[PDB]
Parts: sequence; C-alpha cells; structure tokens
Amino acid sequence: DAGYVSQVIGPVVDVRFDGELPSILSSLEVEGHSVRLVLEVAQHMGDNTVRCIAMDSTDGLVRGQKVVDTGSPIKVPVGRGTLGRIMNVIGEPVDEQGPIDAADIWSIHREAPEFTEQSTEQEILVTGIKVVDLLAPYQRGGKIGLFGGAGVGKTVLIMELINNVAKAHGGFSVFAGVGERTREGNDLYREMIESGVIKLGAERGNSKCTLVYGQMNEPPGARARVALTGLTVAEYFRDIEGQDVLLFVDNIFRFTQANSEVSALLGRIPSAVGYQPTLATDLGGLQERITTTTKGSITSVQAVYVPADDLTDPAPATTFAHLDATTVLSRSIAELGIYPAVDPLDSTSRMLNPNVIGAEHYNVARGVQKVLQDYKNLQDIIAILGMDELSEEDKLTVARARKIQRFLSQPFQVAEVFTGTPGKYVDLADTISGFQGVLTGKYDDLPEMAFYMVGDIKEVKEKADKMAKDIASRKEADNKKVSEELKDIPSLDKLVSEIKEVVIEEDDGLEEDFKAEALSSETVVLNEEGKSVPLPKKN
Amino acid sequence: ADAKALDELRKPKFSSKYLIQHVSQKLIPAVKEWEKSYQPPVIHLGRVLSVGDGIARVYGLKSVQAGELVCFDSGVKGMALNLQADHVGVVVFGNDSVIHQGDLVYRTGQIVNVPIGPGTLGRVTDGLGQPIDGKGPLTNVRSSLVEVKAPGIIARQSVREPLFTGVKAVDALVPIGRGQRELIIGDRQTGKTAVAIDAIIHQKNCNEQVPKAQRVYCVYVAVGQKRSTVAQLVKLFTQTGAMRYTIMVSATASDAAPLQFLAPYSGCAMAEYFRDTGKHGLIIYDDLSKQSVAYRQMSLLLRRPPGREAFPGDVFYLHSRLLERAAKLSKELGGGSLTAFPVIETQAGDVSAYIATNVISITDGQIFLETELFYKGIRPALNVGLSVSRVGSAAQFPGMKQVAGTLKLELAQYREVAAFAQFGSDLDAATQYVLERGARLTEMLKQKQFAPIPIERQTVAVYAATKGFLDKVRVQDIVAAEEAVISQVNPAVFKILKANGKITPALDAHLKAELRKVKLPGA
Ligand SMILES: Nc1ncnc2c1ncn2[C@@H]1O[C@H](COP(=O)(O)OP(=O)(O)OP(=O)(O)O)[C@@H](O)[C@H]1O
Ligand SMILES: Nc1ncnc2c1ncn2[C@@H]1O[C@H](COP(=O)(O)OP(=O)(O)O)[C@@H](O)[C@H]1O
Ligand SMILES: [Mg+2]
Ligand SMILES: [Mg+2]
Repeated sequence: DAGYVSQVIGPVVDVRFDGELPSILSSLEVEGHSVRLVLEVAQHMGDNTVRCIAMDSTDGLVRGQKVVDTGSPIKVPVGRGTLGRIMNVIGEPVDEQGPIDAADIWSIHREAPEFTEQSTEQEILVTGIKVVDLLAPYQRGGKIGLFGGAGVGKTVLIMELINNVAKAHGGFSVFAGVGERTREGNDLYREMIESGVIKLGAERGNSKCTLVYGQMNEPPGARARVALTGLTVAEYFRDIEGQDVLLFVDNIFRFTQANSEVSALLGRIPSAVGYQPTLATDLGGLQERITTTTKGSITSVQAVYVPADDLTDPAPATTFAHLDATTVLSRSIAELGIYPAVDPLDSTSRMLNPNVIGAEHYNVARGVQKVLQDYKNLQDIIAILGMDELSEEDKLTVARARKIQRFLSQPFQVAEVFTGTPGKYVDLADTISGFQGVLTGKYDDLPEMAFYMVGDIKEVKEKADKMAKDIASRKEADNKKVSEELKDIPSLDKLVSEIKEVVIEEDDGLEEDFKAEALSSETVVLNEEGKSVPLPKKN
Repeated sequence: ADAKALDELRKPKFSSKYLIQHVSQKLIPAVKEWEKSYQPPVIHLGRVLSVGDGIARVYGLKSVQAGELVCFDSGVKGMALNLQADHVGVVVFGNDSVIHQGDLVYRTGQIVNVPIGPGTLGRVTDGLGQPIDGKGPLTNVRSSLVEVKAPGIIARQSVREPLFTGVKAVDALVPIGRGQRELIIGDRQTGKTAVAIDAIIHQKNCNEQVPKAQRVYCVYVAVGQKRSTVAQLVKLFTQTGAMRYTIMVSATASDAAPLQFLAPYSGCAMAEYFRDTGKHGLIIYDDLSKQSVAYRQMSLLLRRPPGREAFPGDVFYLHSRLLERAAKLSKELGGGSLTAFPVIETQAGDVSAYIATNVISITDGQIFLETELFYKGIRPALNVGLSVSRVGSAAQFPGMKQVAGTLKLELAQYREVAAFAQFGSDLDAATQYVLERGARLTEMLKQKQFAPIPIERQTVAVYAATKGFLDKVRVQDIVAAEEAVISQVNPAVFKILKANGKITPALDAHLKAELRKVKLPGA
C-alpha cells in the first residue's frame, strides 16, 4: 500500500514501493516526521524504487520510515481565499492567520497552453518609468524580464512596478518569491498592509495580491517548485476567474539554480557551466505556462539575476527567448548614480515597433539610442584627447546624450526611504515630448545635471530655476547667520543639562530566564535494544 | 531475469531432498568450527566497513536519522550524512586514525547540537562546543540544535537599529543594520578581519554605555585559520575587555573537515540564543570561503558528484540557510536581532568566483576591500564604488545621515575625474576643486587598527570635511588634523550629539562655532 525510505543523500530521497509505484511528479507524505515532509517523485529508479526531492529538510529521516502516496501531484489552494495570504511551496499558510479558506485545490503541474489558444494582440502597459515606457515599452499580457546582477536594483525596480501597475490594475496580482531574502519578503508583506493591497481580518476578501514564498532558507526542492505554486494561483485567476493577472516572480534564476542543486543527486551528468542538462526544458516548461490565453491574461514581471554581471551565463541566456520585454539593469549605469540603472541600449522590447506604438514614440526612442550609441563610441577618443577639438557637432552629441543619461533616471516611490526625494510618476505622452526636446535641441538652455532625478520636462525646467538661485546664494559670509549665540542659541553647558538620565543595571540580563540544564561530560549512546546507555569502556 | 519469475522462485520447486536433508545437520557443526572469526551480527548498532580520509562507511545502524550524531567505540564522534541502502556514510569529527574496520559504531539518538547560553559568553570553543581554552567545561548552558531553520516572514520586522562598527569608512558610506547580513569580501591581507575585529572591539565600548538591552553580544567564528592566529585574537579580546561579550568558535586548519563545515552552524546556534531571548547578536564568519572548501572535501569523499570548481551542487544552500538565520525578530518574538559579517577571500580580485558570487547574492550589503587601494594608504581599503548596502537610510545615525549624504555624493565626483587626471588641463575650476576636496574626503576615512571611533566622534569629523573648516589643509596631514577636531573641540558637544541622535540647528551653530576655535597644525 505504502512505501518506505530506502536512501537519503542530502535533499534527495529514494523511496521503495512493493508494487504500484507512484507517478513521476506525484506527491508523497513521510509519516512520523517532526514537520510535514513532502516528497515529489522525480524519476523511477528501476528496482521498485522512486527518486524524490524533498520540500523540507531531510534531517531526521530514517531508512524504512513509512511514506504514503497521495495519488496526485502537489496540490495547493487557489481562488479568492488565497488573496491576501502568504502561501508555502505546498500551500500551507505561513502568515499565521488561520487556514486558507479556498475551494477547488489545484495541482501545481500542468502542461503549457496549446498553440491555438495564444493571443496576438499587443497593447502597451504604461509603467510610469520613463526609461521603461520610452526605450523598451512593456506589453500588458506580455512577459517582462528584469535582468541584472546583485545590487543593481532588480528588487527596487520590481517594487516600483508593483505600486505603479498592480495597485491601479483592478484585477488580481500574485507575487511568487522564488529563492530570495526573507527580509525583503517581509518588507513586501508589511508595505502591502499599509498600501492596502493586503487587508487582514474580516476585510480579507478585498485584498488584491496572493503571496507565495519559497525563500533562500528553504531546501532546493522547495525553491525549485515554488515558482509553480505561485503560477498555479495565477493560472486559476486566468482560466477559472477569467481575470487579468499580474505574476511577479522575484528571481526566476533561483528556479534554475535549485534544479541544479539536486541534478547530480538525481543521477544526471552535468552540462555546460554547471547547470543541469535539462536547463532549457525545465525553464521552458515553466515559462510557457505563463501566457495570455483567450480565456484570460497574465502579465508577468520576472527578475532575472545574472551571475557576476555576465549576460552570457546560460541560465539568464535561456530566459531571453521567453520574454516579450527585457529590462537589462547594468552596474555601469548604477555606478554613475543613475537610477533605475537600466542599460538604454541592452534593453529591448517587442513593443518597440512603429506599427504598434506609433512612429512618433518609435522615432524618439531610436533617436535616444542613436545619440547614446554615438556617445559610447566617442568616449574612446575623449579620454585620449579631452573633447575640445570635435568642432561642436560631436560636442553637441555629447552634451545632448549626457543630458539624456541624467533624464533617463527617475526618483522612485519605493526608493524614497533610502534617498530622501519623493518619487515621480511620469505619463507616456509626457516623456515622449520630454525626450523630443532634448533630442531636437529645445533644452540646451538648461544645465546638464538639472535632468538628474526628476520626473516630467517641467521639473528639470524648474530645477534649473532652483539650481541658479542656490548658486547665487553663498555670497554673504559676514554676519546675520545662525552661528551667533544671542538669537535663540543656549550655552553648550546648558544644552547638556536637558539630557534625560538613562540608567545602567550592570548585570547584562542573563540570570533571569535561562534553563541551565546539565550537560553530561560522558557520552551517552544507544545499545542494540535502543535503550540509552553510557559508551562501553572498550576501544 | 524479470522479477515475476524471480519472486516465483520464492515458492519451493526443489523436487528432491538429497542436499536439504544432508547439509541441514551439517551446517551448524560447520558454522561452530569457524565461530572464532565470526564477528557478532549487528542490527541497530554499527560496524565500520571501510574508513579513510575522515569518512567511515558503516554497516548496520538500522534506525539512524540523517544528520545524526553517531559515536565510534574509540570515543570519537561522527555524523550520518548520506544514509544508503547497504551502509551509512559517516563524517568523522576528529582524527580517523583511531577507527578500524570492524569497530562498533553507536547511535547517540540526537541530531548534532552545541551548548548555548550565557555560559558560552567568554569561552573559546571548537567547532562542536567543547571548550579549548583550558578553563573547564561549560557551566550554565544548555544544548540546542545546529540546524535550526531561519525565522520566516511573520517572525521578522524591518531593520531599524544601527549597530555601528566604529569604522567611519563603514558607518558613513556603507551603514550596517541590526539584523543585516553584510559581506566583507576582498583579497588576502586587505584588512578583512580588521573590519570585523574593530566591530567587536567597538561593541565593548558601547555595551558599557547603553541601558542593558541595546547591548550586542559578539560571536567570532574562526574557520580554517591557524591556531596561533586565534590565540593572537583572544589576547587582543582579553586585553581590551571585549572577551566579556564575545564567544569564539574556532575550528582551525588542523581540525577535521566536518568540524570546519559545522563551526559556522555551531557558532550561529550560540548566537541564536541572544536573538531568541530579546538580546542582540553579532556573528562574524571569518573565512566563509574556507567552510566551502571543507564542505567540498566531505562531499567529494562521500562520492557526491562535483560541480563548479569541484564544489557540491548544494553549496549555495550551505551558505543561504546559514546566513538567513541572521534576522531581526518581531516584537512578539522578543524583538531580538542577529547580524552577520561573513568573510569571503577572493583570488586576485576575481569577484566572479563561484563561492564569492553566491554569498554576494545572499547577503544584504558588501564591503569590498581592494589590494590596490590598500597600498595607496587608504586603510581600511574600502572600494566606495563597489560597496553597497541594502538598508541605506533608517539604519544609521540620524546625525551621520545629514553629513554622510554629501560625502557619498561628493566622493562620486572625485572618482569621475580621476580618469581625467593624466592631462593636467583642469579647466574652469570645477574638475580641480572636487579633486582637492574629494582627496580630502578619502583621507578623512583613513583610520588605524584596533581603535574604533564612537559615532558622535565620527559624525563630527566628517562634519568638518564635507562642510568648511578644512579647506586650506594639505592632503598629507588630514589624518593628524582630526586629533584637533576630536580633542580640542569641547567634549560636551559629543554628549549632546549622542543623546539627541541628530544635529539640531541649536547644535549646528556650536559645531560651526567650535570648529573655528581649533588650530589645525597644517602648514
Ligand atoms: N586600518 C588599518 N590600518 C593599518 N593596517 C591595517 C589596517 N587594516 C588592516 N591592516 C593590516 O593589514 C594586514 C592584513 O590585515 P588582515 O589580517 O585583516 O587581513 P586578511 O585579509 O584577514 O588577511 P589573511 O588573508 O592573511 O587572513 C595586517 O598586517 C593588518 O595589521
Ligand atoms: N531605484 C533605485 N533608486 C535608488 N537606489 C537604488 C535603486 N535601486 C537600487 N538602489 C540601490 O542599489 C541597491 C540594489 O537594489 P536591489 O533592488 O536590492 O538590487 P538587487 O536585487 O539587484 O541586488 C539598493 O539597496 C540601493 O542601495
Ligand atoms: Mg533582489
Ligand atoms: Mg584574516
């Protein structure tokens, strides 16, 4: 009826069944474990043995421990009952608010939608970010990849995409945290209580986002399947509810990385750089499920971590074919202080087409990429010469491209807690006309760094007002300033006297609650009967 | 050869009995003739099949758990890592020269655990909790597992308390938080441990100043280091008094590979006592690049298939499940914290190494230490263009946040013109003025070793450089100029700046008044 544990090597368990082996991708429960241990069948080993990957840690597993078959893959709750909840890889609530009251629990394993049920319409999803909406515009119902290394701003960019798009969307969103920090999974949860996307208690059903989290502390079996758990919630809102879904997947790279951590233990010889041999079909099996069908729509935004800023690594290079839009974040843009650190050339979208976005949006986008590529080819000779002999045709294409690099930067609403300046939402028609003036030459009247960290073209034009007031300051240095004491400044001895007395109890708080148990100097083992005995005095 | 007719062979089909009737009365006198060489059969105990290179393959041990402490009959401990169908692969916690083929292995019943509590506070232990300082066994202590899972989303809160390190290159540019995991990465002998020792020394100066609950209890984990370097470091912590709040776990280079692999988890479980009881911890995993080499040795000798640079496939999970245990807990869990400083050594500055890029993606911030900035006099050799922090604001001093914002900004203008300093044109007084002030800001961040600075004395020294009061000082004697700024400025301006937290405009007047009353010796 049931099986037993045959072999535990790391996170990979071999389970032997005396007849009626479970199917591949089916879920198995381990009986008698400390926590709920769920094994997903990866392959059939051949001598009535299946090979599995565990969804929790395999510490405590005994050879011969009873393993029951659920007769089905990992089924998770889906529906309106999961909105405003944090889910596990196996559908457990990890937000400590009751059980998940969702009906019609769904398998996390299905095949991709067919070729006939594919939509071909291309409508622009306006973001509010003037490097996104100009140079590589996103598509509602399309697949967005935020590439970039560690620390270049993928999570801040995907947080600005949440409060701009997923708040004013109307439909439901799903965040799938795949192999990330639990700190920023808590920061996402807490600032969606405050913004109202997640509501708690009796108004739980008015929430608009389902959280599915598979963070870095989880074993590689849970990290490799949590991207299917959050996709199953997004596929229920697309198919059964018929809604438009926003699927945010933070670091889909961790899906491919977690399958690599079990690949040699599943008995596969390695491919190129160190990934599994099934790198393009495991990733392609996931990405083709995230599509816009004729029933509903899924607009997916995926952060893709590139290892060591290398876009030629095969795990981000496989993801490029699955994406309609592509936002490559660069470290060279970030080191100049320009945020969001989007490479204006390396970013590409399917919507950058004059038959889709119009020939006026398209030509100012290609005009910005023309002057920015010309600046990249001129910076070779500027460091050798100095940019003083270029006869003011190549000095104009430097001065305009340097204004454009600053004007591609933007203050973010989610980044004002570590920068200070409030974020700006720029409309689509307000950044096409703003980049037309810098391109045709309307705004050479303005200084170059006035374009830095602003919103509309009417904010750089008023930052040049403030920048030329404040350099017309610092002219008076004599008196009538704050440094004279007789105005409202107390003496430095009197200012010390308003310090409130703080106490020190000098005991460091260690003798108040600790259960100081006794630890045996002898070693204590188990005999053949299982009884606890001291170690026998014989070597 | 199919199993249908092979399990049909379980049914008897002998059709004759001229051996079954003969040898049944002949077997027991034949077994009893050679029973001197028969070892007794083993079911729930173990017996060593093969031992070598710190790995014992153990027959028997029917009911052992995975990751369980086992004990050989010679007294040395082990750990059942891969439980296979016919044997158990045991990593040996010590020297495997005392283990023979045929030794009895004893299951201890417990998953691997270390002593945690206030009794470890002040001791030097090995990678399993046994004290090596020669001060007797651990009293006032209790046992806890080394493989506790990290606190989840609902258990944490946002990182808001500072935990200053005393290094003003750190505390102004790359501000640490109270539950933040910050990597200290660099080449060999670039000052990696120095930045981490100055953090531990600075907590002893702050623990005698704060009311009993903002006190930070340090844990230093010395993986793979030599034993005389560790003894050189307890001598520094005892003569400073930092050893009152410091635990030291030291699985040195002579220890076994599963002891250096387990010492970051052994030290984190000792530091998790303070996080889980409302106190604040600070753990330094010095040479976390040496734990991955020790873990690679076990897995290659357990015959697990190698990967990138022959590392195991799950070597990301080796460090991700370790560092995610460093968190800031919620108010319902005590409000305690644990901040981690892992140390990774790179080879010739190659940040693109395999273990290096894993811990960069796990930890919040990075402290990059370059060997070419180290020899230009910049000590600590902090690469400002490469060292980032995830928290930014709301995790540093509010007084420092006013004066270090115009330092991170103005040092970016210094680096953007250093690639334009070979010509010497220095047009329109712009690329030359920031080259004079940006050179005066890198000399501000230079400081000594084993002498950390309080944050009120750091936010005054960088107050005096981003603002005026140092504009006509040569770039050769700014390091001595702050001794005028720290000592000759009236020291009650530090007490009111420590108690306020920010630079009030009533104090911005006195900080501009008393910085003109000092005579700097630069001439
Ligand atoms: N701020 C500093 N001022 C002066 N010397 C310093 C400073 N920081 C570190 N050093 C010196 O630099 C050398 C290397 O420092 P440290 O031991 O921290 O380096 P490391 O990267 O840990 O080296 P190793 O790879 O040998 O462990 C030592 O001689 C140390 O005293
Ligand atoms: N939009 C932004 N505006 C300002 N600073 C940013 C922005 N994005 C990132 N940063 C800075 O760079 C760091 C990298 O951001 P993060 O999203 O954590 O990057 P990644 O996920 O690629 O590691 C942040 O901690 C912050 O200091
Ligand atoms: Mg991230
Ligand atoms: Mg060192």
